[PDB]
Amino acid sequence: AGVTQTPKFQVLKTGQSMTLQCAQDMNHNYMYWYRQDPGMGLRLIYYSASEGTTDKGEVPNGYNVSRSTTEDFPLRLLSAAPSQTSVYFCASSNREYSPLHFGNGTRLTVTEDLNKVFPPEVAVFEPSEAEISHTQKATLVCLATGFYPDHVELSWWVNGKEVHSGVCTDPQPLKEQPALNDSRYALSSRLRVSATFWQDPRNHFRCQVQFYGLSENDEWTQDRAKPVTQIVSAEAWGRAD
Amino acid sequence: GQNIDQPTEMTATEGAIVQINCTYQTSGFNGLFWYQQHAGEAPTFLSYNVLDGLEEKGRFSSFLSRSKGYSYLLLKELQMKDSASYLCAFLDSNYQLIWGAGTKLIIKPDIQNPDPAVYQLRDSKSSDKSVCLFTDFDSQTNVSQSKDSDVYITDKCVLDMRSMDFKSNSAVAWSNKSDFACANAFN
Amino acid sequence: MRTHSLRYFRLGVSDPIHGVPEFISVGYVDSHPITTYDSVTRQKEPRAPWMAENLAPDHWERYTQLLRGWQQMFKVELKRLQRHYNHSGSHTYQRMIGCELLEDGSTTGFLQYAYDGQDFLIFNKDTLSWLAVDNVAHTIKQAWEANQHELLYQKNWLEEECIAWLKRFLEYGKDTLQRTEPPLVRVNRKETALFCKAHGFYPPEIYMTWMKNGEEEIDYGDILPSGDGTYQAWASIESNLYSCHVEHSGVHMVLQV
Amino acid sequence: MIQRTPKIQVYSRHPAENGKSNFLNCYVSGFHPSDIEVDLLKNGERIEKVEHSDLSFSKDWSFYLLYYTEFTPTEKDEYACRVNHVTLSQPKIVKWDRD
Ligand SMILES: *Cc1cccc(C(=O)O)c1
Repeated sequence: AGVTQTPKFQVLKTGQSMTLQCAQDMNHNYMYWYRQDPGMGLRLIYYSASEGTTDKGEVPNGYNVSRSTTEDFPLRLLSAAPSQTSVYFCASSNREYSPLHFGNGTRLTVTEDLNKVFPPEVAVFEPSEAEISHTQKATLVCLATGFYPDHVELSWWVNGKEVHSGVCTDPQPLKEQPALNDSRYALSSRLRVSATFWQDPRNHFRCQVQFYGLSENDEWTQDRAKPVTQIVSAEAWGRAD
Repeated sequence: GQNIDQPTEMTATEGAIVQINCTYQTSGFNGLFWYQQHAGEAPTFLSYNVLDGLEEKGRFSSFLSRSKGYSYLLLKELQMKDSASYLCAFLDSNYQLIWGAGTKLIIKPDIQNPDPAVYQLRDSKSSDKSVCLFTDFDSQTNVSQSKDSDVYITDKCVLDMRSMDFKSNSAVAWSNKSDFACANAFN
Repeated sequence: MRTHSLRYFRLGVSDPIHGVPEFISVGYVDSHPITTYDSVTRQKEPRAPWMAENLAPDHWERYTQLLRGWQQMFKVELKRLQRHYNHSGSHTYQRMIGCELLEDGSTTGFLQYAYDGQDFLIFNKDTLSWLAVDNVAHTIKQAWEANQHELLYQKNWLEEECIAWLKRFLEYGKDTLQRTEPPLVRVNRKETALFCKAHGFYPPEIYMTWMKNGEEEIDYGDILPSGDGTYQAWASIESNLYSCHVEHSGVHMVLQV
Repeated sequence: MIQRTPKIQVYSRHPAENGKSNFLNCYVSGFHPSDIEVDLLKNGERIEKVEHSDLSFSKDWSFYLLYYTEFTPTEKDEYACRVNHVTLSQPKIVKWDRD
């Protein structure tokens, strides 16, 4: 059950067209589209009180919706503009006064050209011997650099299984050139384990970055490889010394 | 229904109590909502209050004063997973949903045994490339931002080594400059 | 001033004949229609010019969207109620909601539903509970009583919002709603019957009786709308000396014969 | 299903005066279900120039409304109200009387 919103990430060239999907199996009459921008909070784009009707929120300009069915409420960008760079949340509610259920959001970036899109380069930095000797713990660091847009998922994999314990990732990718509005991004993460676990040469450490970029139907005529959605990883074996 | 205020940010200690206030002004009211939003996640419903009074549900409590145009969300026995933005919203006479800007709640881990230290880690293919780690510091400690734009510095990050009941603060820095030393890189 | 009331009525009809709306909503302050929405127009429109003059296009745009939502809900409620009963063919669902502001300052509020024109659910906003005529109603009441947030919402709406709307609409329509048009009253003989007849009166509450020698078996003509905002009514009989008595907005009148 | 047959009352807005422009009222009340057809008749003829209030509902869930037309009563002329409803095998007619 719940609200299913797709896709989770999306890059667009200025002037390109885009439709975000949103479905709910809860027979909710009300469905909503919000954008969330730093400092502003939640801004309603469009809502629908029931199938057969739709109505403007506060910022409908540049957007379109349909409510053909109770289940579906697509949001259309007719002509992507830089100003539509945002996080979109679909939502449903049973009544006008009943609580909202949200979709998991769409991170959307609109760029002047898709030649500004680059996948991450990823590196693992092995724990400091001084950390190990002083604390009996070993902090690995992962760095993802030179990526655009800031559409990434960073996971750690230990003997081929994802770990959550011992992991801290920056909430926000950081701009490499804060001045530039097309600035590529960097993201750090740490995995801390015991010194004996790092020292065991049977253990395998992989930092994994899922990048969201171009699709196979995107035109691409540049020298460098098409910056498609892809995983870039870096890894280290445990070392007794 | 016109205005709604809640503080930008609040910081409290793991184990303790925190009260996020929300003031609203409106001629017309069909209830006040609190939602929780985790970083990179969707908001989810916590509470609805429409009459004067207090509602509790596990560790969370929501209070409303109609005459003062005032709600609070109260979080008890704070866990690290309570780090999230808390969104206060209210319905006007026409059921317009009016959203506050949100309050970011930071849960400070109770670091009994500080051991503040800056370490240097080598890249795992090239030697050249090097990050600095500032780890194991007090939860009161503040990581100031770069003053060199060729030097990057992350925010403070809490990791939890669960199977060991151990939490630690961490900040990372890096640069391409050869004149870069991990020493004097966080002051 | 005197007691006033805001009421909203909803009517839905399953598989309705051609022309006939699936759904109608109308609002009243006292006897005066103020607002209308249906399934054929799909628009909330004023029914009094002092509503249309004091409420901007965005009020009507917004309640249009709300009354589309409510139309959809009502259709679904009604199909559910029919299957619970194993009813086929055209059937009726009605709702009445509203509030009263009395002479004293005290308020009332009420919400009930009817199925095929019979009492089905009546809300008690003080005990925050629902009375059910039968067991199909009980089932629905239980689901509704399980949702405390909604019960509290309704109580608030009846006691606070509804009254707030009533006060705003009375102000807008005060020249109509708080006027008094005393009755023109006359006596006509017939068959040997006397007829005390009153017309041109507002508000509609009037008392009419007959008395021999100032001592009190009478036909009453109902209080009917005259079509211009006023009302009319009569009382009749078949001793010696008789007199017709009329009381209206705190004024007594007497016609001797 | 309990059905309630409409009560049908016919009268003038003002006291009737031959050759004075009055209004002719037919009030249909206390009926269920909602589906109702109402004509006003001049000498058995359907009057085209006939306004009606929109439908209305009672506390007891029965419906009511008012059909009217501008008219000018005469000695010879005869006015009535023709209602069809599901409780009626044949349309019911109630004639106006002046008095
Ligand atoms: C326009 C309006 C407002 C409130 C309730 C209703 C209804 O019950 O239909 C209608």
